[PDB]
Amino acid sequence: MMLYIVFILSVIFVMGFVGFSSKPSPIYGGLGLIVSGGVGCGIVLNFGGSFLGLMVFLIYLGGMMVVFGYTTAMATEQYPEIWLSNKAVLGAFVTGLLMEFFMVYYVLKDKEVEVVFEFNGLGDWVIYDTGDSGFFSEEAMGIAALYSYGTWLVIVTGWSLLIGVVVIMEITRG
Amino acid sequence: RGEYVVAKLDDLINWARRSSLWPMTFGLACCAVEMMHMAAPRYDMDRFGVVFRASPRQSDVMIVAGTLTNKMAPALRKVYDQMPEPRYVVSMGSCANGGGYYHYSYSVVRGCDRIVPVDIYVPGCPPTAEALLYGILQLQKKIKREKRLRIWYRR
Amino acid sequence: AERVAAFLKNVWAKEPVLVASFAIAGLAVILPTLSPYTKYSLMINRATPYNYPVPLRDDGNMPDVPSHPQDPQGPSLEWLKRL
Amino acid sequence: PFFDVQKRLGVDLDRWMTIQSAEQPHKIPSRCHAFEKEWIECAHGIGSIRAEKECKIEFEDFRECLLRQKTMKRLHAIRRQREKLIKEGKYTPPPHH
Amino acid sequence: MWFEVLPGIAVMGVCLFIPGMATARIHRFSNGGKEKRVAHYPYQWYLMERDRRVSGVNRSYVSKGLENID
Amino acid sequence: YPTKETAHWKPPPWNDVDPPKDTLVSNLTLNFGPQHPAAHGVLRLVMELSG
Amino acid sequence: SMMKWNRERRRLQIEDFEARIALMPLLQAEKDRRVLQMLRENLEEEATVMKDVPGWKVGESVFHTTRWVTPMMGELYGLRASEEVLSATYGFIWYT
Amino acid sequence: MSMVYMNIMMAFTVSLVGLLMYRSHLMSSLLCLEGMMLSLFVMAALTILNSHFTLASMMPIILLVFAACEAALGLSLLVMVSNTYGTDYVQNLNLLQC
Amino acid sequence: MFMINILMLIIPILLAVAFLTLVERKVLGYMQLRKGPNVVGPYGLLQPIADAIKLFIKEPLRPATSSASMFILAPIMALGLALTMWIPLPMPYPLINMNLGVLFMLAMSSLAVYSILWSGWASNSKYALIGALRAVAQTISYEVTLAIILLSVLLMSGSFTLSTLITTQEQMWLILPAWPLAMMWFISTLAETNRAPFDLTEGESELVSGFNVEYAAGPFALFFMAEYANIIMMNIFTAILFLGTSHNPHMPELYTINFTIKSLLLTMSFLWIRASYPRFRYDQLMHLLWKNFLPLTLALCMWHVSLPILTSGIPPQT
Amino acid sequence: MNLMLALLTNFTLATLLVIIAFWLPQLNVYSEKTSPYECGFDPMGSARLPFSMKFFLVAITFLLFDLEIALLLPLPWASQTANLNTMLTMALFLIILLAVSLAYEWTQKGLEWTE
Amino acid sequence: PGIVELPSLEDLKVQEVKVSSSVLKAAAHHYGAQCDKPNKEFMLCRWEEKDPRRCLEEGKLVNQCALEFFRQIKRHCAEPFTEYWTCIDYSGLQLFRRCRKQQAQFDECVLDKL
Ligand SMILES: CCCCCCCCCCCCO[C@@H]1O[C@H](CO)[C@@H](O[C@H]2O[C@H](CO)[C@@H](O)[C@H](O)[C@H]2O)[C@H](O)[C@H]1O
Ligand code: SF4
Repeated sequence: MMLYIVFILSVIFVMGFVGFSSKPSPIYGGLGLIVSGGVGCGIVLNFGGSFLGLMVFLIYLGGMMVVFGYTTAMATEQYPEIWLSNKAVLGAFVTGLLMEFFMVYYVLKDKEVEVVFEFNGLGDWVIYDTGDSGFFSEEAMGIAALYSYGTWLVIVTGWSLLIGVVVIMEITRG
Repeated sequence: RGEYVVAKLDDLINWARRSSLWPMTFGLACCAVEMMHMAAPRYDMDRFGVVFRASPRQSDVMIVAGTLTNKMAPALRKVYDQMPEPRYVVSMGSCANGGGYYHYSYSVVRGCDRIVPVDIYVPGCPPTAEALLYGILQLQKKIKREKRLRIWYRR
Repeated sequence: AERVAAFLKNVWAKEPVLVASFAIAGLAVILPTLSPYTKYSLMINRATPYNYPVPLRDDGNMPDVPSHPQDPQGPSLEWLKRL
Repeated sequence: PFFDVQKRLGVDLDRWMTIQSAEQPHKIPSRCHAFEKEWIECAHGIGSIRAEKECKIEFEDFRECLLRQKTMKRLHAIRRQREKLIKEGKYTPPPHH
Repeated sequence: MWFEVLPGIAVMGVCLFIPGMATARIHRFSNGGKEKRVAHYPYQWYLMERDRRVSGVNRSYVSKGLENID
Repeated sequence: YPTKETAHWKPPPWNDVDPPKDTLVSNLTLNFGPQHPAAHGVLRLVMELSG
Repeated sequence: SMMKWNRERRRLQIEDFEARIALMPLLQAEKDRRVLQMLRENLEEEATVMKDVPGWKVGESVFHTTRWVTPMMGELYGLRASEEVLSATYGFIWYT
Repeated sequence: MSMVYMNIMMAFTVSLVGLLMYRSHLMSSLLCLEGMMLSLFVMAALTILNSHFTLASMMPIILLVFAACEAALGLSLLVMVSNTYGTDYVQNLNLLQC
Repeated sequence: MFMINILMLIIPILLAVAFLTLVERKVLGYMQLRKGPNVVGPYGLLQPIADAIKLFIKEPLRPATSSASMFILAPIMALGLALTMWIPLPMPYPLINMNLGVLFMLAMSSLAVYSILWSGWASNSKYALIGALRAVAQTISYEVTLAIILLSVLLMSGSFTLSTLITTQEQMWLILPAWPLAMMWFISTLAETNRAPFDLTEGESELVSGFNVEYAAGPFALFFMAEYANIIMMNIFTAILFLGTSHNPHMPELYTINFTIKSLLLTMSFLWIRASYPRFRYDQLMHLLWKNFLPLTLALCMWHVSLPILTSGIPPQT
Repeated sequence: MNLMLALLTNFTLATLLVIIAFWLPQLNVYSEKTSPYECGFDPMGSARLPFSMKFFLVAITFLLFDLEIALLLPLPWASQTANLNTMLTMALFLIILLAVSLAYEWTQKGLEWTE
Repeated sequence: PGIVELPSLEDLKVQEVKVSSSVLKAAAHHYGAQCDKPNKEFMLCRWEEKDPRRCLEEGKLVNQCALEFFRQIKRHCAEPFTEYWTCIDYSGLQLFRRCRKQQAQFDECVLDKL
């Protein structure tokens, strides 16, 4: 059951998505986007994405905090909706979860499922790299290279953020 | 023997409760000043474990320290009801004890025991800081005599 | 240029945090040039061997490549030892 | 590109990451480096119309090295047969399996 | 007096010293008296997994030396 | 081409400045005291607050 | 002080890395034999599992090219106890 | 494809359906946007981390940089929509029908 | 034997926290010309054990308007995450050795803030909500500066590993080559831990306990335990970053001695700072972090990018 | 396994304390005890009414600044590159570009809360 | 596609070098100098061929040279050596730094014996 960690985490990843995609109050929607973002670290972490896993988690953590601040200010209501207090949200939540359960049951039972496209259920471990042994994480080398190689990416991203600050000033100040 | 076990689990919880009373920060009038003096360096209520806490939910004891007017009565009963059990009320001063020097007024409640159940009555107008401390230590001896578990074992 | 030499006093009077930060920033952008040691940093990062140093197929035309690791050809790091 | 300025000005703005067989930091090789390199050399200079028909073998291998779709069906068949013979008590694994 | 605050600090300190002392003792206990091997990079893991095979008892912390060469 | 489903559409403003609403973006009303350390024990300070 | 100490730490890192460069030929020789050893065992104990299957060719490559293709964890550890697979797969990531 | 993809892509599709099916609050529809990029983030990393294609390890990072920019750009527009109507409801944004 | 090692970590932490609630009361008393607890046991040594027992046999009130699930969820998440930010800490051997320890600590301190946000929201009370949103304002104030200040110091260590910081500081502490970052790091730890002068999410003189004004008994203790566990953790992390202690593998205990001493002296300075200053206004907190610390934190980040390059003292990746 | 056990133990303990906290004491619940707290007087309106955000602009800019720090954490590794000329220039370019972004926001009165 | 060619388990057999990691690291700077010809010849083949099934005989001569290296240590001064790698073995990171006093014995002995 430990050889299927990456599958179990992915299942929770989807379950978290159905939580906020059915769209309850943004308070619980953000909660489901925190769980998906944390097990998103888990999936990326098992593949060797230690830095990448923690960066999406850390970035999405501060992102939802601002969304919680904004929800109380602008997207609230006397009776915040949860997944069990609205026929439309409960329908979306149940429709999503059942759709996932049938995927999990079939892929596990038959070691393969064909939800439109063929997927192989032997386990995610079958594809990993067998060999490696260097004093470094190839992930960090790639990210660290952003400054010696990706000069062009640095400029367009850095410029976009600077224009991003000017943009939000103009938009809000009317 | 079970009677022994409850006798020592009841000494215990009584010790815990009396050794850590957190009064609600709540003073109505003059008598609040002597209540500050009980917390001031000379008497140091903190050395006994007593710590004022603003929220009623985090409080154990209500010291009624001042006159209770008819306007104030609904609020004193609201905050009292919002204290988790077990909760104890200390009536401090003559105004809280029984109207005191506004007893015959039209806007005063003639004793806080008309509104909340009182455990200790500290007399004085105001009770000196040491007289209030005598009352608090008298409440601790009252908790020390409670027998919740001993009475449950014989239910 | 007394106008700026007095403009420094005013800002130094009102907002010394900005004065400190800009001066620190200026040095972070300027001293890299004016240093006899900035060249070494490149040298040392290129002396750290992360991969295998793969051997060449000797063909009798490359007397500049040492036949043994303890041979007196190839590059030295004695500059790094005594650095 | 639509306006192929990069080749005109000789500045590599973004070609260095388009393929995974390019120069990489510390000469770390990609897993399917050889499978890509062969497909790129085979189909270089002949155009996509000819490449889609002439370099088919190299691209099929490259596609195989990436998504291992054929490798995992072979593995799946072996496990499915093996887990069938065990349930029938016909096959015995050695100590090292 | 201020020195009557020290009994609390002592009990605190001796509670903060235990977490670090237990880790060193247990790591030493469960690795044959040696520090737990650190593997920050795939290379050290390879050497670790190799030590486990070279040990012949499936413990990576059991070290074989010259006496093991034949 | 007028239609029942467009019988209530109206021409837009001349300058494209739809009139401002009269939404009662009301404030939060909070009881500050009596039971409050800063209220001196007997002050009910009602406060309309914008944030 | 952080100049001198960091320079020293760089010389200690070079020393650590050189030692690795001395032993890599040995660990590469062992790794080659280990990989081939495991593949041969899988093949031997995979012709017997599927002797009764029609159309199966034991050991047939999925790749048209005859080049040597590094096996993935599934091929190399396909028929082994989950004890070994888990250590081989997530052992390093999960180590502490 | 591997069985991890079956669920990462199933996450993207749900968040896409979630976006295309509005309810009331505009905020909720901005969280579906963020849901997509998260799934797109995870999908890229697995492919890039598994292929050992190192130089694209900076790709998921650059994805996040412009992900928050749309989050920022959306929240700027949601503030101005709220100030006008006191709510983020999308039903109110219907002046331009005519 | 790992599970035994977790308990030898968790249990002392709870005991240390229980008695930091006594050392604090005592130090604040003597700094105020009084005595603090000295009745309930010799020198008030049993005062923590009457606090703790009393809270757990007191009925816990779940507000009528509260959201039951997330009201209960929030406290568990607080004490749960507070104990987690200890496992990477090297003392001198960490429970879990992480190649990215410092990030994992930033990530957990970001996720910990959602205990306050949900507890205040789940309370469905105006004072709870007002305090809960003072946690939002506070996090926006210190996170950008907290991350950069950490970054500017790792450019001297050369890695995110927390144990590597010990090898970095084997000659001299990092408070000599970075006393400006240290000064700002200390302030941001106060604001991260919600400690005076930055105790704005509770603000008793303002909001009557703030975010946890509806909690009682055990659920309220878990918020009180969690906050004090983070005081110790952030000062243990502070003793590592800037006051590196020398580690001797053959006699590791000596590290823990000098290490614990430095984390009590820092943990005392939180207590000392509480008795000495008034409270900030939560809008004056962002201007402190954004219009003073942040400009100087950016300027020192460029400085600590240049300095290793223009002096040849770039630390090893290892 | 070692890390997951640490997480499982940490949160199980918290859950056990909350479980003991809720089932151990003697409960006595009635309508007035559980009413929302607001200093002894009945609250006016809901706690779920809108609560204006006066730092709404700074909160947005936090997201973008939050992303910058994610572009700078690779810096300790980026300094180990043999191509230090390019790294240093592009490193001081993001920080200065970030610094300018703060200057424009600061000067244009974007940091000051609305009134 | 054809049958993946594979060597016989007979020809994959060699007398392995069974000395733990600390033994190798402690005897690495000398190993690099003494067994550099079979090692560098094997490694050149290993990139040149890009196939492990080819460079197998050369992967034997790497082992046999390693065994001879550790044998010369055993015959002469294996006591300064065992005093050395036991100090490397102790460290969690196996640090050369924490044992320069035990290293000088081993270094100077081979500078006399061999
Ligand atoms: C609004 C946009 C603002 C963007 C601001 C960007 C400012 C960047 C200023 C340059 C920073 C780096 O400055 C540059 O660094 C390198 C090494 O790192 C320095 O040092 C180098 O110079 C020469 C180059 O052949 C050599 O001696 C050696 O490679 C090295 O010492 C250079 O002297 C300097 O030109
Ligand atoms: S009892 Fe005396 S001191 Fe107290 S409030 Fe009444 S008049 Fe004032």
